[PDB]
Amino acid sequence: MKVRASVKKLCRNCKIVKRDGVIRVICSAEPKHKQRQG
Amino acid sequence: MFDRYDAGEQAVLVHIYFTQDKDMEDLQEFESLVSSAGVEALQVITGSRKAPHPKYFVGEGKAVEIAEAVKATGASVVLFDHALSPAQERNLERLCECRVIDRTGLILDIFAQRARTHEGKLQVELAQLRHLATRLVRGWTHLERQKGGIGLRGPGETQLETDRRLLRNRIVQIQSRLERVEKQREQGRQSRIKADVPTVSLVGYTNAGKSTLFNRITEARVYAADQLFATLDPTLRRIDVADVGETVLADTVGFIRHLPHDLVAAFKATLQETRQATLLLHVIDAADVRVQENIEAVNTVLEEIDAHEIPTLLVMNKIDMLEDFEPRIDRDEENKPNRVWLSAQTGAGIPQLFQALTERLSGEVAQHTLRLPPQEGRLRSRFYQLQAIEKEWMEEDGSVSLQVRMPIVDWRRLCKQEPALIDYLI
Amino acid sequence: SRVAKAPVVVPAGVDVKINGQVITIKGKNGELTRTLNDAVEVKHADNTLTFGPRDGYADGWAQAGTARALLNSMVIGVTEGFTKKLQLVGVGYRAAVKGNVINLSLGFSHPVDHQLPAGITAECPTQTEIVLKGADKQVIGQVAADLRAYRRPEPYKGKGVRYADEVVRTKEAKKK
Amino acid sequence: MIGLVGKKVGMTRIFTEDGVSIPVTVIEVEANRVTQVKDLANDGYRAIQVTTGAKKANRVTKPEAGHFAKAGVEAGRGLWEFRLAEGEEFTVGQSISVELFADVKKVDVTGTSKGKGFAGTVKRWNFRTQDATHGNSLSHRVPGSIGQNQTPGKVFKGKKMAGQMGNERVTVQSLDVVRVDAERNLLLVKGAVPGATGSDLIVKPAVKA
Amino acid sequence: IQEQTMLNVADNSGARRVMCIKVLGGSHRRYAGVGDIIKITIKEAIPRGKVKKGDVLKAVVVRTKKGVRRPDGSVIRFDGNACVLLNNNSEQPIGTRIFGPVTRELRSEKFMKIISLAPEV
RNA sequence: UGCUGAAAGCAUCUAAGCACGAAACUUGCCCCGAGAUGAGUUCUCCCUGACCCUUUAAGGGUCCUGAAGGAACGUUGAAGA
RNA sequence: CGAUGUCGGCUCAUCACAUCCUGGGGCUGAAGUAGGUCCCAAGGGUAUGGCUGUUCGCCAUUUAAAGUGGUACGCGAGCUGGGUUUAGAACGUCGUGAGACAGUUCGGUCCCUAUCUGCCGUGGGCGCUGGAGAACUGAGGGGGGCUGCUCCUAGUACGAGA
RNA sequence: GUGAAGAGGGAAACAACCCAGACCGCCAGCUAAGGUCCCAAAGUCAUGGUUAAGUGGGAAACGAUGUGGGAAGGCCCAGACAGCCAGGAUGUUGGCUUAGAAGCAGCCAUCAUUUAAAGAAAGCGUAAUAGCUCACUGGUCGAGUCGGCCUGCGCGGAAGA
Ligand SMILES: Nc1nc2c(ncn2[C@@H]2O[C@H](COP(=O)(O)OP(=O)(O)NP(=O)(O)O)[C@@H](O)[C@H]2O)c(=O)[nH]1
Ligand SMILES: [Mg+2]
Repeated sequence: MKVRASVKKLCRNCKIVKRDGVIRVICSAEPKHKQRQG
Repeated sequence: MFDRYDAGEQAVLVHIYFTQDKDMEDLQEFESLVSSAGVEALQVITGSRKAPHPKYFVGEGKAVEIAEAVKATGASVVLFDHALSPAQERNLERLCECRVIDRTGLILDIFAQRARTHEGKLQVELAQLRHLATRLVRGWTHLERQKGGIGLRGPGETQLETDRRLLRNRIVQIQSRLERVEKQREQGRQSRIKADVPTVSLVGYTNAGKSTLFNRITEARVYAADQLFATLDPTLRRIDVADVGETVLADTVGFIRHLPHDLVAAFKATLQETRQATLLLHVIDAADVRVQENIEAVNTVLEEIDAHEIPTLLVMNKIDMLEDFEPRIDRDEENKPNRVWLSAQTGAGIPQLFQALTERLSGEVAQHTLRLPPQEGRLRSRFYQLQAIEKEWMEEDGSVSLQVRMPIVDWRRLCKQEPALIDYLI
Repeated sequence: SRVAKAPVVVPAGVDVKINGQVITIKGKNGELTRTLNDAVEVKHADNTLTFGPRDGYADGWAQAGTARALLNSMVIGVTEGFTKKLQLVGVGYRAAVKGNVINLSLGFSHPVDHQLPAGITAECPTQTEIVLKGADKQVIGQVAADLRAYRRPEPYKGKGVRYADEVVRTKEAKKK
Repeated sequence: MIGLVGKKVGMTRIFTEDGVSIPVTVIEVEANRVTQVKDLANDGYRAIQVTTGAKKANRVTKPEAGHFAKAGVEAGRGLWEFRLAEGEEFTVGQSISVELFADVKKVDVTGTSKGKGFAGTVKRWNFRTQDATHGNSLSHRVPGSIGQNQTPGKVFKGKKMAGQMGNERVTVQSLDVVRVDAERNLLLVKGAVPGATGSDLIVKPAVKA
Repeated sequence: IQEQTMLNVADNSGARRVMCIKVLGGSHRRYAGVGDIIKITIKEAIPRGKVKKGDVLKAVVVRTKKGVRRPDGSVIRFDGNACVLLNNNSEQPIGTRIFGPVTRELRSEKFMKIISLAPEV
């Protein structure tokens, strides 16, 4: 994963989510897509 | 101070092969330096038969001549082949007006005009840095004259010694950034841990056709032209081999006589691939009389960069011009540090290159003639899956005979995973 | 919103019992109240389980629909149980039951044991498998994975407890 | 559990059959008696006061003796405390002693350590010597660099300097019991006890075990 | 022991006296050495064993001027400081033969090869 | 990293509400510590005399009492400038 | 500029966290071995020698680690005086010269008994509502915090092997 | 334009900002900028709207089912949207490739059929062959549903001695 200040997405299964204040987002294509703290 | 000196200007050129003992650059290869530099060539001033001087490198009179030649023909710069110590440039400047540059700063200038990858950027500007750090040292004089000559209260350490430390800090800084880099490409090299790691590397002068052979062997896009620095940046692409299938390739930059010291020191990152490389493929030109020398040129740097212990494979490329021979195997011995008969732009010589190679890297050719009864779809499977059946011949009642030749690690991953009661492979 | 206003309907065997915000839920074997209700004025009638936001809350149908989903889960709980097939696989591994403690074997020197909080029990059709059975739909699966937690199965051969069937990542890079 | 007030009477060298030579401090454990009990009604903490040793029976004062009136009088050289509520014990004095530990393993031990009076640095702590050659004018053994120039223009309160040392309470936490001895009220402990000869030591069991 | 400090080679293999240079183990152990291995520079030599001038090597203490505690108030003291040369890699005694008796206190590991090949404790 | 779980019928580690979670956090050890001007606890022990005038939260004065306890000095200390 | 003593070392620490290890996690081109990054983390801890005035840098051998940087480039009313900048003299070199040079070498004086502050100990006065004498509780404060290496688990899970 | 050479009040402390040019007294009054829960002078003033962060009370390119506001546009009671019931087709495993390729080693063609429906194909799988899911639709269920645009006010970016 990363903390890329820009987030976007990396598959079609990717989906933005809120958790806590933090803007998480995940896929399942590969986990590595896990953007967050954008 | 990452600053660049321009290439592409009018120049009084001065050169002297005519020194008598070290010799070097008939001129023409230096002219090529000039050429790919894009220098606005003007005239070729040349001196005579001298040992090098504490003076103005060359002789007094000729020096005066080049000075005047500048002042009249209006050269933008006194290019001056063959290296000098900074004061030499200094006294030379007193007799001129313009920037002077030795062979070195030329080569750096062109080098930097060629930089495109960020890696190349750092190692370049590094070489630029280390080089210029020396030359700056006399230049205090003006700066001193304006300074007043006494009144250094506060500092004990003298100025410019200060500046010396500055550039030291630059240096360490640069390499510092270089660190994570070599680590990077090294992380790429962790893949070189997999046991199945053929790893060739090519070598020669620039215009050793390196780009070309690499082209045809790879079916890949690597441009090639008369100019020096016809390649920059290492370049990976995989290739076939009869006995390890996969086979990583990475082109190196082409060489010259007397390539700069600190260049290499910055350049160890780029060549860090060469070191590990399991085999030094070495193309050589076939048109130049320069032949021997170039080998002697190449050997030079090979020495300083280790791994000249590596087995090598010469390719007398550029057989086209010569019609040297039909392309052939050329066992120097059973050992094969072989000469190979090529003209890369035609590249007609390849199959012998690969075949000879096929001899040169292995360690298990006990082949087996495998067989099964209707239970072989899985065999054909594995064989296409990994490397090769040598031969597929089906036969009665689904009993089917085959021949296969693999390196042993295969033999045991196979003997393990499969029941291998088929037991022709061990 | 959707289900949030969908009535729950109380099954005849089951006995719902409103008491303040919470609702005791005696049943076929379950009998509790996971629910607690900050806002929504959920209420019994014939079987009628009222919802819809009460005052002002914004959490309105959120919390409410949540409440339905809960009790509706809950009553189904007081009917019966839930999470199962909490499998483990790979060589040398095994598991067992006793009392409420559960054996597990994962290459560790110390034997793997944890004891269930009640409302759920288990069984061993094989050491390979632990079947679970709990009155209330949350805690059972939660703790089930919490049982998995000791060893999230390893990608390169799937060793490690695997919660339910659950196809997982399966890469084969940097091997031999 | 509880400790007792005994005292130092000379370090020695006891032997086994291996005779490895366990260094062995010896604390005498005289019989105690309970000066008073406290409870969670009068006082904040369920507790037992005690004493041991003896005065000259004129050395005592009545306000002291009046406390000694109650729960009888062993006389003593002072009082000592034991907070407790897991445990339980008599208003009347103990006669108990070494037996309490006859089982136990690690006594705690705590003492005052011989006073060294005012003392130099490199002894209140461990400052290095500054050099005494090659110069070092006027300062062969000196307090180092305190402060740090401008900055908050003040000096902190860590980093001591010349000052008091010794004559001070200090535990040693864990200490093994070599051997309880009902014999002569002896009590045998390994290593050594801070506290000068002829002065008392508390000796409660292990705590940091 | 310690820094510098002359040492008598114990083994036959060594060529006379040598000097200590680093004390292996620790963040930086001070006054150390009695069985602990330590780095060495040969300074004084003749052809003899496979030892040579100018080399750096691992080694062991076997005899010691400050000597050794032994569990009964014992302090076995010696005269001079015997030492045994060792690969910096293979470790291993380099020596066919010890001279001079040494304590039981050095034993186990290869050192039983030493002391078994070394008369008198 | 989770469970359950809706707002958004599916989702969902979160909105609700539970499960985790570290040399860090607060305890847990030692030392200090009612000037903690919030000046606290328990235990012991002691003094329980008369008269006079002024303003009386007040005494002032006489007279008679001196207690436990404090010391002051001296003997000295592994206590100490 | 009616004077704020300047480089390096030497006693001495102090913080930041933009992490040197150890601590907790995400992914991996994470077989395991290990790394690489990223996140979280400031508790503690984090190389002696050679060479040079050196800081550095280089080198030899270590350790888990040899982290960054701030702090009148922390620290000369604490020292050090090797470099820094005087007068002595010399060399090369520029000057017709006296003279200079950041070109190098030789030699070459460190002052202050502490009022204030804050610092470390350790005191006496008065306080706490008749008076003492010993025992207290914990309102707050500080010290305290590293870790290698060995066998057992087990030649096991890993891997063709190693 | 003030200061210098101008005192007051306010922006916590403030020459150079906003307000205002002190002839001196007065325990009188009203206002200025600026303020009004406490230090602390006066509204816990009225009503309307937003903010969920302590923004306010340090900041960007930039990221996003934050929430207020808006215009318009698409779908639909012939019932969509979400989930749910089932189908997923014959040519034809397209020709080429090749051990094998065929919806998924490729390659280029990729149609014709049937039907509400189904692509020679969106993803998985196989050595390959054959499973597995949507695209497609019937049914189901019963009101809304899917977006882009504009826009106030907020989050993420955002570390110091
Ligand atoms: N006749 C002939 N010309 C050739 C041969 N090989 C290359 N050339 C030509 O000579 C030039 C070589 O270019 P290049 O391959 O870049 O040389 P290089 O050695 O690769 N230089 P660099 O490594 O810097 O790229 C091109 O014009 C190439 O076509 C050859 O075998 N014969
Ligand atoms: Mg090339």
